[PDB]
Amino acid sequence: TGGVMKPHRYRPGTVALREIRRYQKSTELLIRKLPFQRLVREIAQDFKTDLRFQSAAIGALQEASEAYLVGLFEDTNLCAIHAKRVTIMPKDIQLARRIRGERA
Amino acid sequence: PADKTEEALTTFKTLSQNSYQNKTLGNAHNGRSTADGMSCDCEENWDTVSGINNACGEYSECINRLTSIECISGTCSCGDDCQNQRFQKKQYAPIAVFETEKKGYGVRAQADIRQDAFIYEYLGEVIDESTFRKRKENYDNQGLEHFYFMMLQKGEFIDATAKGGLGRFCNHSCRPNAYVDKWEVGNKLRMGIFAKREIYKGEEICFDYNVDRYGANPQKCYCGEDNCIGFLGGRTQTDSANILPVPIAEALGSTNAQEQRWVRLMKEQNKSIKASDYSSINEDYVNSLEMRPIADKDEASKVTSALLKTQDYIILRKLIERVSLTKDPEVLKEIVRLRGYQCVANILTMIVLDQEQQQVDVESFTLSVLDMLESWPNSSRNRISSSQIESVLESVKTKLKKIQPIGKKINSLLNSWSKLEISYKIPKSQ
Amino acid sequence: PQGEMDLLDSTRIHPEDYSLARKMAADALDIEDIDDDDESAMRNAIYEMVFPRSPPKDEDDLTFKLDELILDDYATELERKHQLKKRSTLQIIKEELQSRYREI
Amino acid sequence: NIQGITKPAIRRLARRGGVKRISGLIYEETRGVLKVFLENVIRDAVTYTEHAKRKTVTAMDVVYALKRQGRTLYGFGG
Ligand SMILES: Nc1ncnc2c1ncn2[C@@H]1O[C@H](CSCC[C@H](N)C(=O)O)[C@@H](O)[C@H]1O
Ligand SMILES: [Zn+2]
Ligand SMILES: [Zn+2]
Ligand SMILES: [Zn+2]
Repeated sequence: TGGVMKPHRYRPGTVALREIRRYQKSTELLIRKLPFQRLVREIAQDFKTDLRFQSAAIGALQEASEAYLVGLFEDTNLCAIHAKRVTIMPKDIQLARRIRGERA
Repeated sequence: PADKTEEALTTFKTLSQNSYQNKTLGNAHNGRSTADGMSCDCEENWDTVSGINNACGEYSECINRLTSIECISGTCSCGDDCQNQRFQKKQYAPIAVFETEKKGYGVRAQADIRQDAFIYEYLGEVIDESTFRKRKENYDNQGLEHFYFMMLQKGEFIDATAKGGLGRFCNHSCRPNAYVDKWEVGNKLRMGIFAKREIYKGEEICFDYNVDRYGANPQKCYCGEDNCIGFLGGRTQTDSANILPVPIAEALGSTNAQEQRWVRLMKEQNKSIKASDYSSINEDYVNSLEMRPIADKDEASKVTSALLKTQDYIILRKLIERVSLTKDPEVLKEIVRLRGYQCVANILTMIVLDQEQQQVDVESFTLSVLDMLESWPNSSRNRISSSQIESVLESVKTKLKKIQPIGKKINSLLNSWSKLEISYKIPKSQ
Repeated sequence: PQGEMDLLDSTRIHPEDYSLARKMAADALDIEDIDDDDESAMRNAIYEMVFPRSPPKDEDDLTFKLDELILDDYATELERKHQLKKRSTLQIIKEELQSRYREI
Repeated sequence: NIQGITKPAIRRLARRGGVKRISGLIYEETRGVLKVFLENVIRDAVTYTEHAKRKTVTAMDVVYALKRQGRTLYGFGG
């Protein structure tokens, strides 16, 4: 009789609300640097090659992309809350982009 | 039932707080000090009559309370003595200890307790995994029939055996009225016990253990709940793990699946199979086992180990039958290297010289064991000289002289073996 | 010991006498489960004689046990069974086993 | 390497916006919109660089392109 009682698991949302507070308190970059750099180089390859990209340009691009995605998710969260749901769906993403004017 | 509170308390060293094996264990965020500690935005609500800070109450919107984190004085906007300092202020629910019919001491509510209310902080010594293993082995040697370990987190356990609180006396219920939860107090982790529903005075306080046995045997559950599974542990075990020792079981061709199948077919259908113990061989399992020829030398080594270990007549019968099915010459050469004849001499002697069985059945055994001896490849009496099994054959043909087929088969066998030469062995200086 | 390379390839013993050297090495180590036709056990025995895994006090290898062998009776039995004159070959095998490729 | 924007990373990005639950089909949509935005900004920065007779895109071109799209960025020499 040497067994161990388990602490079980948290409810869905508790660890979500914790990590919400933790990420809204801290300010570091959330996208990994090297995959983002490779993605930027892949997009830039399609126009004209042999194009060097300074580290500061990649960092500025990363900051702008993170700010855009965070704003889009805030708007999509407002859309989901409006439809009496707590889960965001692609239809809310499309609607947010539609009302923002980004999608024609 | 009579109160046993002081008697239960005298059995162990009472603790007011959790003790730590070292300062590194039990720290929140795996020890990563969150210097920006989570401060609730609650405004302090001081009742001027009672002078009590009502902030961070049950129906208040304290984020920390919802996220199972306790406010720390001097860090939160709620001020000191808020209503979310239940662990630190040690404001336990009133409880008593009473002797149960079968479970020993148990905890009962001295007062009616509201839903989601904090009952009591589980107390103990915070220990690492190696210390847990050492203490577990020591307690199993001591024969203790009670769990006193809970998993604080991965690699970090809490022991309630020698030191702790009243919470160690809470008994398992398969439909429990209370539950254990994990909370964060400052940079530390606590394990509390909270009320899952409305509980009245006098009712026993129980929680689901969710036992991780770590290979320990199942313990029957006597909670009395209608939804009881009958055993402690979300780990279907019963006796479908081993019926015979692993080398002996694999010698018979049995594996984990074949040892599972027999117990699943009978024990779950109201037929008795004893608790795991290899001192007594269950002959019915060995008879019902399926037999397939051996083609692996490690299996032959396991067979030789089973011959050297098992004393049962029926296991040896089925191993010899499996050898009869076996016809791979390389496995037989390995058995010769393992000196299978030496083991077969003792197997004969125990059955047809010592008489624990019936003469007809022993005759059937002897006819079933002479055949592969006649069949195996042999090239030199050096093989036999490592066993001198011929002497045993002479003794058993002389004892059972009335059974003439055995005598004639042993005649043919010794005639065949006597034709073989002896392998030359270089003499050594003396 | 069962590998492609051979211990006796670093000695003066001819390949036609490799089984003879392995039988000498196996019989010197007092093994009794050995059979002449089992080359694997012969190789294991000679490997443990020349490169033991736990050598005794102040001994590099088990080659000193060869001096207890009675090579004369072995040569007599070889001459009887196989009509081979190998009396000097047993001595050469013993000397090579005790010290592989001496300076002559 | 659009798959390099991994599922935990986009989960973190959604989590900063205060989102509690995430649909399983949303990740391809976020990858698509991020690709579209990056495509536009990278295109404008590249033609800015090509007008500047340079072979290396600097941070100034990026900040210029972003500010011309009404997404002014502070902190990179603007
Ligand atoms: N419902 C139940 N029926 C039988 N034993 C139980 C049980 N619930 C808990 N136990 C036993 O109690 C142990 C937990 S420690 C609980 C207090 C201790 N049994 C005492 O009376 O002093 C468990 O290991 C289990 O063996
Ligand atoms: Zn609060
Ligand atoms: Zn508080
Ligand atoms: Zn039960």
